[PDB]
Amino acid sequence: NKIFIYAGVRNHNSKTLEYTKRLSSIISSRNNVDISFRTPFNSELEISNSDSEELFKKGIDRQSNADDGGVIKKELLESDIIIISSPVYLQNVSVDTKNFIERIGGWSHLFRLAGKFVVTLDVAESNGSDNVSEYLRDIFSYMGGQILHQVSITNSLKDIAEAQLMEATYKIEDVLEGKIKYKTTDYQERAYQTLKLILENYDSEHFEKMYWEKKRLFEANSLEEWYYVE
Amino acid sequence: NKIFIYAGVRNHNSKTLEYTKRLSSIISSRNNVDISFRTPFNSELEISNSDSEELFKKGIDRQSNADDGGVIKKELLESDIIIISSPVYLQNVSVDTKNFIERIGGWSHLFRLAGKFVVTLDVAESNGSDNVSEYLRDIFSYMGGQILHQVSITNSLKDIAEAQLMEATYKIEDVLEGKIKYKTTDYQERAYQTLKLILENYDSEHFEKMYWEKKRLFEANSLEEWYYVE
Ligand SMILES: Cc1cc2nc3c(=O)[nH]c(=O)nc-3n(C[C@H](O)[C@H](O)[C@H](O)COP(=O)(O)O)c2cc1C
Ligand SMILES: Cc1cc2nc3c(=O)[nH]c(=O)nc-3n(C[C@H](O)[C@H](O)[C@H](O)COP(=O)(O)O)c2cc1C
Repeated sequence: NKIFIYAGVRNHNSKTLEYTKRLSSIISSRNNVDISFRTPFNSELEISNSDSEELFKKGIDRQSNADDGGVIKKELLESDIIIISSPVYLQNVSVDTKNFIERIGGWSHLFRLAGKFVVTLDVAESNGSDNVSEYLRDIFSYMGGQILHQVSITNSLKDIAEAQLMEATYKIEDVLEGKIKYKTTDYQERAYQTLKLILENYDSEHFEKMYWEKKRLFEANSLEEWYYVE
Repeated sequence: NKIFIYAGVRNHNSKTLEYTKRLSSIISSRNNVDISFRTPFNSELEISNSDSEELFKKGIDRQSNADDGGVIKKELLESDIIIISSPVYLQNVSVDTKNFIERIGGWSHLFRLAGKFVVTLDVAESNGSDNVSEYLRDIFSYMGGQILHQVSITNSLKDIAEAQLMEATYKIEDVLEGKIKYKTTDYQERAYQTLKLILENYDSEHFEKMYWEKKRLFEANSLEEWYYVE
């Protein structure tokens, strides 16, 4: 299937990039897949400068058509699996990882990643791994993606890095083999019910509300039902 | 006194920028201070691309002298009070706020902000405020700065915004008046004692270790003692 990978790092000697490349190599060496590997080195994503009003109320995004933002969104929507990797810089995601996320912020309340499987990878010296994995988990999960697996590599436990990447590969293979099917979590279902109540009182011209109506997100008992019934 | 301000926002219609400009005006309208207001609109900070090895082990920074990073560091070290503001984008600091922080990542374990008073401001629509304020608090505090005050403005409670900004001003004025003196927290003392033990086994050629030696960070019983003594 199609696998989209993005590593948010600009350091030429990045260990995050190295491990991410290693992961990609393992997957393709064991499976016949179409991988799209993107980084700040081969993809240009200008820093997000959008305004809440235009972005959410009007659904306007002028940047994506000016750089690689557009093609990235297309590949994301066309992928079966998404792999996001980030270095741990000052106990937080890297600048490029944060920008990647802000560049798709418009999907924050649209569950556009519903049906996709997300794998996260973060690399640190010895701390901050948990805060980064948790932030990535929450963001992509909120967007509707299923967190298939998360990996945190640390120099402290570098000897298990290969084994950790191999374990991620096994999870991915279960998806490629059709052994794992998209399933929403309680956290996601609650987020769904919560957002619906808010968007229900929004103006009829509000882009997000119109999107929900057009996608029939309102006429559904749950997020999982919506996905499999619509 | 000298006050350094940085708003990490690239959105022309930013409410964060507007609220930060308001705080700046309030302060200068009641006090004689030297304010340096920087943002991505008047300052150039390339996205951080540093490598841990070179940055911490060798103390190499190849970007600061290439753009506005150098002058920003100088103003930070010369300032008495530091004000950092950030929009709340997907429950995290903005891309530019994250970059600002990474661009001074080299000071992570040097306590170079010891003696400075930090004020943070984050602006959100309705949520994610606490995660952003808590992150800024931890980062700047860990770097030695005293968190003088924190403000979280939300559209949900926009009616108290002015009052919130006035409260920040009073805190700042007490510093300018010389009422509040720099004092470390238990969080910082523990970080200090913890770092020392680590940098004690480091190679004699390690930049961070040599820095602590030259600054006499080793010959001290506590971080606060170190500050008022050395
Ligand atoms: C500005 C900067 C901040 C960093 N902060 C942390 C951190 O908070 N925790 C940690 O364990 N390692 C930290 N590191 C070390 C990296 O996590 C480590 O080098 C890892 O390999 C990821 O970075 P890389 O992809 O650039 O190699 C930092 C590195 C830099 C350059
Ligand atoms: C990409 C993007 C994601 C955002 N995420 C959040 C969020 O997580 N929580 C919230 O309450 N507001 C969120 N907002 C709304 C902003 O917090 C609000 O507009 C605030 O004024 C700060 O942004 P501004 O400085 O650009 O005005 C988001 C806005 C954008 C452009």
